[PDB]
This record gives sequence, structure tokens and C-alpha cells, in this order.
Amino acid sequence: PQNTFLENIVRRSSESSFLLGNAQIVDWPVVYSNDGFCKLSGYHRADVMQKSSTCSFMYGELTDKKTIEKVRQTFDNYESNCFEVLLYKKNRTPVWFYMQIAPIRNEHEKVVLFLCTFKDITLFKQPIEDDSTKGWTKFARLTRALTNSRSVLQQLTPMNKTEVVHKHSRLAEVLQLGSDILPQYKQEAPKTPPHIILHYCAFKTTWDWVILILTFYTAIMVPYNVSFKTKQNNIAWLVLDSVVDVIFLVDIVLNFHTTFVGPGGEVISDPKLIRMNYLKTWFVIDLLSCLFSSLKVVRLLRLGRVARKLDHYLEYGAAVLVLLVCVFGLVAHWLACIWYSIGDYEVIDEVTNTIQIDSWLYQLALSIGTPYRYNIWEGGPSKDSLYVSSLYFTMTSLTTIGFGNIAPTTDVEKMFSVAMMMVGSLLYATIFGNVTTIFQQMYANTNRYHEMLNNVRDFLKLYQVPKGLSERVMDYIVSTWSMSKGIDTEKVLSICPKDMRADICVHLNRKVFNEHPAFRLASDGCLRALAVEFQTIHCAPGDLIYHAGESVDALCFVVSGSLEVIQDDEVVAILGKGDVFGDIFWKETTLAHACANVRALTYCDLHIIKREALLKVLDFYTAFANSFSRNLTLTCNLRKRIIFRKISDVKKEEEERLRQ
Amino acid sequence: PQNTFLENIVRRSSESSFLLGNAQIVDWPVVYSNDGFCKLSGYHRADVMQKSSTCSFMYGELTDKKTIEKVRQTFDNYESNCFEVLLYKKNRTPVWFYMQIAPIRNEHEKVVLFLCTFKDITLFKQPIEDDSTKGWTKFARLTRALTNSRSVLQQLTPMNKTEVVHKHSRLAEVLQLGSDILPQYKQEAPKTPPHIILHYCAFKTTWDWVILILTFYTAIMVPYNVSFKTKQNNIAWLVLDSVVDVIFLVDIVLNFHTTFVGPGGEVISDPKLIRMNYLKTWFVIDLLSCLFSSLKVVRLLRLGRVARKLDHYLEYGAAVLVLLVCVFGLVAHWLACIWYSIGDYEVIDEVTNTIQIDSWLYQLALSIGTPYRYNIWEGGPSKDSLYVSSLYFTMTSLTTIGFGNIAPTTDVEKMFSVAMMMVGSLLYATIFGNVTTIFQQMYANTNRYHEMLNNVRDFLKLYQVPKGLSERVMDYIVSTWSMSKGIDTEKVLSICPKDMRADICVHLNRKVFNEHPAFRLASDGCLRALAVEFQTIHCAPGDLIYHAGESVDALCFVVSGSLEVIQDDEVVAILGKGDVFGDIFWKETTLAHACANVRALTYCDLHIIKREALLKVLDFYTAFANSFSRNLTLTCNLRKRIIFRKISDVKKEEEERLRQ
Ligand SMILES: [K+]
Ligand SMILES: [K+]
Ligand SMILES: [K+]
Repeated sequence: PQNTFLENIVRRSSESSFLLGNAQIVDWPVVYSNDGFCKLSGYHRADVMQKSSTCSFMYGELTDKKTIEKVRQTFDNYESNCFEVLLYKKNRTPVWFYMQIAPIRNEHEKVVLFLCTFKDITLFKQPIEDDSTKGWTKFARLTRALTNSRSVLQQLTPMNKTEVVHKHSRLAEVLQLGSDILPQYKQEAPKTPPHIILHYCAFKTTWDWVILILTFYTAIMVPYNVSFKTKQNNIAWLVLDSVVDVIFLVDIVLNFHTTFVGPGGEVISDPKLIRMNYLKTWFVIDLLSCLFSSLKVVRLLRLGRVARKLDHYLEYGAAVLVLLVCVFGLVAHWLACIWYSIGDYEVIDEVTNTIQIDSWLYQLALSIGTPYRYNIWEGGPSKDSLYVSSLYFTMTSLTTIGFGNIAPTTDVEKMFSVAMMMVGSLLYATIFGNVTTIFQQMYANTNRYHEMLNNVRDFLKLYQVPKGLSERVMDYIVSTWSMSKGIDTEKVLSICPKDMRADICVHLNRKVFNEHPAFRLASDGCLRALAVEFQTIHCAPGDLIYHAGESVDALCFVVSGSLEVIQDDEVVAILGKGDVFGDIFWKETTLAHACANVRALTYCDLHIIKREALLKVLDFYTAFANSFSRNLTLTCNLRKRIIFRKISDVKKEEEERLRQ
Repeated sequence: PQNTFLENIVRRSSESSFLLGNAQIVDWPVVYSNDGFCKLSGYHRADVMQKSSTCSFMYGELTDKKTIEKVRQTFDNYESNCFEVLLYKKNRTPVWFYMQIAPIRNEHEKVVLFLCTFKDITLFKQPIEDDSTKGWTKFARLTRALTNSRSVLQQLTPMNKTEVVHKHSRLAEVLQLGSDILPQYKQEAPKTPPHIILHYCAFKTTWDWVILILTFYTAIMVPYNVSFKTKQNNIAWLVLDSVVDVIFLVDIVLNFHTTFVGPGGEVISDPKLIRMNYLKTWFVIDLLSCLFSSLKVVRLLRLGRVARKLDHYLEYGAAVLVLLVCVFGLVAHWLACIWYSIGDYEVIDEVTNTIQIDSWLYQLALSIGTPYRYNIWEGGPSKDSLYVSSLYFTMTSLTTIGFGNIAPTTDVEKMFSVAMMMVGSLLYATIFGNVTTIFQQMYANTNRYHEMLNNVRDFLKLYQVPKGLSERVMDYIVSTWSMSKGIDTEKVLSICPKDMRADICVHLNRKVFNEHPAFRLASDGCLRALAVEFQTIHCAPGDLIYHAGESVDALCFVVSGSLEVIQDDEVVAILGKGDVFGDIFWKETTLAHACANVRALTYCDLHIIKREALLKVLDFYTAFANSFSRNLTLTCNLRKRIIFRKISDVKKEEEERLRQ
């Protein structure tokens, strides 16, 4: 919902007369005399500063030939004019107009709320008032006493060695208007400049997960290529690397054409702000990562890219667990690469020509079976075996299992082992604490329900409650949790605003408003004033709703279940669905008591509205009380005692009368 | 804020007359006739015991030549006098004065609140009242009927074989006054005696972290030097050891000149208390640690020093994690030193001359490659390899990984291993439980926000709320958490005092007081009486604030957003920023209803003040109500219906009138 005349005009616009009009009986809204009419050009609000689309009441002079129907007619023409009518101004002069015209129709197809951006002048023609005629008071001071459209572009004398150039905001401003103004009626939603995409569309979503997948691929492939020195025979990987690099470069380019949330939580949409913000925030790192061994470790920063985007991901529970297991695998892989690099460095001393029998590649070669042979040193474990052994060792070390068939024995490997031990201990602790908490986050609610059940059971056992009452209490608790699964309405309604709470309650009833032929002629005033008062109740079988222990003070509505109005051990009516039972409240102003013993056959759901909160609303909306009185029929009028009389035992009464 | 005359005079001062005065119209404050004028020397409060800087009203005698303007003039002289005026005393005699004078001016430069420490006498000259003239009643009993400055130093007869020595509190007490009295006006803050430093300055902070760093250094270096027997060739370490020792000794000396918080939570500042407290509390341990193998284990007590200072550190989250990892490293290092000591003890039996093939140094030597050789037993693993192996083993044992390439096999090592196992299990459990809790302490708040979101989402899903209402509720919750991130104002305002709460609220408004030209002529009374009543509201787009469902009873102020006052499907005014809309309350004393349908264009923030809590304050401060009435202009007076009339359809009404 937007009338498209205020939201984004306080930044770029200038002096204008954004006439709206409403077009039923006489004048309504001219509204925006914005950007310069503060307290120095016209009236203030409640005047033609804010209404009377065709302006008046600021006249202050006589009705001359030009001062009647020239632009006063133009205001409701909407199309085009160039004449000169009078509208009073601070200059104390017979004001006439130089202006520009611009139409636009509607979205609702009503020929209302046009654009009509106007300028108005007083100076450029003539002052001829004799209020001050002391030489240069109105014949040369005219260039001083105007505070109008002149003060937008050309705030100097109208001559100023210039004839038509200074006519750009009074005579030739129509080229700066039209499509440069917001529309006359549209729909309010986050809108973007041309060739700009929002950050929550179906395009940026797919690219976010695509970039995440490619980053997860690079974080795996780059350390492997750096440590386990590979080859280039397969040109397939050589071209997929270029494909991924160019995809990331295209994403860097496309990041200029997106939207980001700023201070306060609103979608910012303007090319210059987007560009400079993205630049200053991430362009250095993005360029460094996009474009010899150290170059790949620099290239790894696309993982920090996903780290910055992490706020978009997560918060969904299962995704957190998947991310945690993925990062555990990633750190295991990185430690495997470092471990293999160390193991390859240690074997084969280059000072002499000998193989160091300590390392871990020599022990692995001895255990597997394939040894190192000299012919300069070639022949040993295959690359797949080396990688799988490195991963297996680092997984033994991270998971704190520890086997010992692959263990550090040299000097460098022990230092690296203690470093890995500290790092892995920290990561293990944090990661699996988070995993356990995430897994317990829902069994927390389940255990809340179980704790409620256990507390009720313990209370029933401790005080030695009989079997029937205990089983009824258990059944009621089970049913109430079944239809109210953990969710509590009071808090959710408390954290919402007043109007939104009223709307939520109105939709919560949904079966006593559009189902009962009484609440029909109420659009949005009575429905949102009564629903805040209706309260839903659930009643167990055998419960006495309005037995002879309470007075009738609530117009109860039945929406699900069945009730029988027991009167002296027997039933006079059996209420079903959509049958209101209760006392008349709006036309007696009295009180009575329970004329019956209303029970509940099955589990029932009723909608109580209190008496004092019922007739007040219909008294406020007097047009609704008439329909309410004329369209409500009480199925069981629990106000008057009925003449209740039972079939087949006055027979023996008459028999005894004839006998006695 | 301190007038410097009560805070610290009840411990050292004596009889005095600490005259203040206030100097505008007539008398005000002489105030402190402290330390002896309880109920036995003069009047009580509300008299020249507390006001009338120039004293009077305690006369009780006739106006003699000396009894008019001698010291009664001295009180406002402030400079010097030695004369004798009358001021009535319990002696029932024509009192005259022996006194001492002392001036001091101000801090605010006003020549007010001088020092004027006076003494007053009655005895030393003469009693000549004939009330009791029964011999030794006023000529010899004079030495009994005085209860004044005599009762401070020389409480005996004025003769007492002494002439001028007994004149030390009536004639020669000026040398015990002056700079020995607190000032006349200063600023209140924790102050220290000369050559005393506070415990939260920028000096003791740097020394606290310096001592912490040096203690962390010693706790690492001392066990290493004790176990791995080092040398002295590098004189560099030999001089850094002396430098650190002398630094710690200087710190022990400097601890005499610091301040410590005592009982109740106040900064104690007095050399004797500081000295004796520090001595009795820590001097034994500090001296023992400051100043052959056992001497270093004693020297290790500087770690207990940091343990005592620990309260200063910690409580910052990240510092807790850093401290925990540091102590884990420290215990690993200590266990490494003990393990190497055991391993060095076991190898090479001294009864025979043989090497024990069990230990762990022999197995390590066999695995590494360098064996033990005999020529008495020399040659083996280097010192760096020995230390790194010891650390690696103890880190395998503490982190509960366990590899087995270095494992206990002798008799002593198994007992030490089980002891280390129990100790490491305890330390592991406590340390990493604390680490996990500290890490979860902030994701607790994040998970509270996520739980609120999940509860709202579940409530919306369960009851099948339509799309528009659900999305509006989600947006409102997101915005409210965005600008109110976890922080709840009610609790923080509850735990604060009343005046501080009022000040916090006054600063919380900050945009309806110093921005609106109405709340200008109110210094501190009306602002702190109205801000406790103002409540801020946030309204979502499309919300109806004061539609035709409520009566106008609140002078709402707009500080951010925009509102349009819809009247019969169309708008008569569009409120902006700093535009108050509401009913007049202080000059009609009536009630009306919503003459409009005020909506909210964008997200808005308003400042409601209730009617009954508004005019009461301005009624209390009658000088403020005049300015409030004369300086408030309602932008949208939602009290009176305006004559609203719409432009361009009476045209067809007149057309039909001419047609029908
Ligand atoms: K093992
Ligand atoms: K283990
Ligand atoms: K083993």
C-alpha cells in the first residue's frame, strides 16, 4: 500500500505542488506544496497548503479579469494551461503564475490523485500595488520580495544578462518532471533500480548454494594439489579449474548489482552506495583470492567468503549439523595434507644418500610390504595408500581414539603432534558440544511435556486420589497437550502489536463469525472489538458448565461437541453444533441463575464472551446492535423456567385419586 | 561533589566551630560546632548550633561594652581578631572569648564557606554573676563549671603551676589548624595520602600484567632447570634471572604503597592499615618465594601470587579460555618434567654397572637410533629430543588419546601413570566443562532469539494463519529483535534506583525534549516527572493507531516515520517528523472520539504519554503549564471534525440538478 508521493521524494525533489484531489464533493487535498513553502510562500496545514485541489482563500486582493479562472481552472484541468490567476503571496502584490503541467491517472481506474506538479511565481511580471511606492519599492525591489520557485535554480534578478536560460524552473521545468516523479498509485514493496537484483530472490539463492558448493570443492582440492604433488595429463581438471575460477570472477562482478541490508534493517537500493560499500568491505580480499605455491593458499580465501555469507545459512538445525560434520572432515583433510608433507620431507636425507628409518613413510612401507629401493630413490607406497593412511592417522588423532600403528617417532613429528593435539581437542570440544545442544533442542520441548505429565502423576499418587478422578485428569491433560502441542497463545499474542493481535484473534475464531448468520454486517470494527474478548474453553465429558452454582453471565457459542441441558435429572434440549445457549443481555439489563444443569456429552469446545464486554461493543456500534438483535435466536434460552412435565406416572396419580 | 567538612573529620578532629556561612540575605549556617557541643556547651540544631554564621540568640545577659561587636564581628571578618564578645553558656556568667582564627576562600570563587575554626571559653578570665556568691561558688568553682575547649587538652585549673603551656587549645591551637582541616570546597572522588597509588590506575595495571607474564615465565623455566639439568655458559639467562628476581622484590616493596578494598567495598587509604594488612596477609609467602633444589620449588610461589590476584583478571570470557589453555600447557609441562626425572633415575643401575632395558629412555634410544654406549655411561638422545618426547607422552596421557610408542613398563612408572591418569582426568573434566560453558554463554542468547522465532513460526503453522498475517508477524518480530537485541529495558530499569531510573528515562527520550520547542523552560523537575510516564511504541505499516475503535486520551509525539490521518477513505493531513498529534488536555477537561483513521505509512516510532499522567505534572509545576500552553501547536488536532469536501464530482451533481 503506497500512494507514491512521500516515501522517496525528500532526497531529490525540489519546489513543487503535488496536487492529489479526491473528486466526490467540492475540494479535498492539494497536499504537497513541498520543498520551499515552509512558512514563507503560502498558508499552513488545514488550508490550500493541504487541501482544496483547486486553490483559494489566499486571495488578499480584488477580483480582476485575470484573477478568476485561469490557473484556478488549471488545477482541475490536469492537462495543460499557461494563463495567470491570483493566489496571495508574501509580496502583497497581484500575484499571477508561470507554471508547468503534468498529468497521470491512477491504478484503481478512478481519474483521481493526479500529479499536477506546479511552480507558481510572483516576481517576473509586475508588482503594481501602491502599498509601498517610495521609488524602488515595488518596481526595483521586486527582485527581493519573492520567495518562490525563483529560489530553486535562478535566485537572481530576472534580467541577469539572461532571457531564456533562467526560465528552467518556471517555464522549462516540464522536462525535469513527468517520469521523474513517483507514480500516482502503486503497491508498496521493496523495489530496486533498473538492472538491480534483490538478495532474497530465486537467483541469488541458487548462486549462494552454487558458490558454497564450489568453495567446498576448492577447500578440498587445493591443499591436496599443493601437498600431494599432482600432474596435468588430465586436461579435464585443468579446464574445470578455469571454469570455477571464471565462475567466481563472474560472481565478484555480479556482486556490484545486488542489494544489502544496512543500518536499521532496510533493503538499500542505490548503485553508488552498493558499489562503494561492497568495495570497501570485501573487494581487496575477493580480488586477492580470485587471482606459485603461495598463490593457492591465497586462493583459499573463498572459504572466508562463505564465512562472511554464513549468516544466510544455518539457523535450521539440520544444516548446523551438516556444516559441523563438513568442517570436521575439512580440518581432518588439512591435517592429513600437512602430515604427509612432513612425512615426505623427512624420508631420504639429502646431505648423504640414505633413508631415515624413523619417519612414518618408512614404517608404513615396511608394514604394507612395498619397500623403498635404490638404483635416485624411487618405489614405495602408491599415492592412494599414502593419502588414505594420512587421513586415517589424523582421524585417529582428532577423534581421540589412538591406535599406534601410525605414530610420531621423529623430532618434528612430535612437535606437530602436540600442536595437532591441542587444536583437535579444542575443535572436538566446541563442535560436539554444539552438536549435542542442537540435538537436544527439540527433546527439550518433549521433556517439558514429559515433565508436566510426571508432575501431574506424582501429585495424583501422593495424595491418594481415587481412580476415576485420576484417570479423568490424565485424559484431560493428554487431550489438552494433543491439541495445544507446546505452543502457548498468551506469549505469542503478547509479543505482537494491538492491531495485529486483534487480527490474529479474529482469524482464531473463524467459526463463530462467518458461520453463524449473526456477525454478517460488520466489516472490520465490531469483529476486531469482539474477538479480543472471546475466550475458547475445552470441556471434558460430564463437566457441568452452568449448573446451579453460577449465574448466567456469558453468551456461550458451541462450535464442536454436544451438550444436553439437564433440568431436574432429565433433559429438555440437546445442543449440537452452531447452537448458541445463554441469557439475553442487550434488552433486559437484569440477572438470573442457572435454570438447568447443562452437561457435556462428548469433549466440547465453546467460545465464551462475558456479558459486560458484550453489550458494550454493540452499544458503541449502534448500527450493529439492531442486526444483532434481529438476527440472533437462542437455541436454549437459559433464562426462563419451562413447564416441564413427564409422560407416564400421572396415570397412577389419577389411579390413586380414584382409589383414595 | 563534596563540601569537605564531614567525610573524614570524625576520626582526628577535636572541639571546633567550623563556620560556613552562605552570604546572600542575613545569617545562614555556622554549622559544625563539632566534638564537644553535644548538649553541654550551646544550643541545638535550628539555632546558632547550626546557622547564623555570626552567632546570637544565646545571650542570657546584658549588653555590656565588650558584649556587642568583638567576636560577633569576628565571625564574618574571617581574617583575625583576639577580642571578647558574649555568647551564653551553661556557666550562667558573662562569657567572653579566647579563640583562634583561620581563613580559606572557595573553589567556585564566591568568598563563601570559609573555615573559621573557633574554640570559645568561659572560665579563664572571670565569673562575676551574683546568682551564686556563697564564697567558693564563682570565684573558685569557676574551674568546675566550664565544659568547653578546656575539656580537649588541659581539663584542669587554669593555674595548675602552668602559664602558657596550658594555652594550646584556646590561644595556641592555630598551629594545629589551617592545613590540618579539610578544604572549603572540592570535588568528591577516591583520594589518597601522599606517595600512595590507587589499585586501578594505569601504573598498577601495567605492573599486574607484567608480574603475570614474569610469573608465567618462571613457572615454565624453573621446573625445566630443576629436572633437565642445565648449565651456566650463557650468562644471558643468569642475568635475566637476577633481573626478574629484583623486579619481583621491587614489586614486594611497592606493595606497601598501594590501596586495597576492605569490608563493605570502599578504597582504604592509610599507611598503617595498608602496611599491617599486607604484612599479615601475604608477607611471609612473598618473602619465602623471593629468596639448593628445594629453593626453586619454594620460589614457585609467585604462581600463588597470581592466584591471589586472579580476581583482577578473568570475567571477560576470552581471557578465561586463554587462562585455561595456559594452565593446561603448564600442567603438561610439569608432568613432562616429572616423567623425565623418573626416566633418568631408572636408566643405568648404580649397584652393578648395567643399563636397565625396560625404562623409557632405553626404548626411546632404541627407536630413535642413537644408543647408549660404554667406554661412565655417556651418549644418547639429545636434550631437545628428550624434552619433546616427554611433553608428547604427557600430552598423549592428558588428552586421553594414548598411542603406546612411549608407555610405562617398569614398576615406578606404572604407579606414576595411574596417579597422572587420575589427576589428568579431573583436570580434563573441569577445564573443558568450563570451556564448553564459556563458549555456549553467548549462543545461549542467540538460541533464545532463535527459540522465540521458532515458537512464533510453530504457532503460525499450527492454526493455519493466512500468508499476509503470518508474513507481517514475522517481519514485526524480526524488526523488534533487530532494534532491541536481547536487551529488555524493564529489568534494567527495575534494578536501578528511583532517581537514576528517572535520569535514564530522561536520556532515553532525548528527542522529544531538546528537539521540540515546548519542553525548554524545565530544568530538572518536570523532565524527570514526565519521562517516567512516556512510553515508546513501534508501529508496523498499515497499523491503525487511533482509528474509530478508541477515544483520544494520549498526546502522541512522532519522532521517526510518517502517518496520514485518513478521514472517510481519504487523507486530510500527512504527519512527518517532530509533529505532535493528539487532543488538547489542559484546557477543556472533556472527552471525544477518533475523528480520523490515522494509519502508518512506514514503520513508525511514537512516544505516548497518557492523559491523566500529563496534565497532573503541569498542574503541579504551574510555572511550566503556562509555557506548555503558550508553546505547543498541535499539527493534527484530532478533536474537531473538519469540513472535508472533495474536488470534482459536485460537477455532475449540478449537472443532474440541471438535468432532473
Ligand atoms: K593405543
Ligand atoms: K583413547
Ligand atoms: K601399540
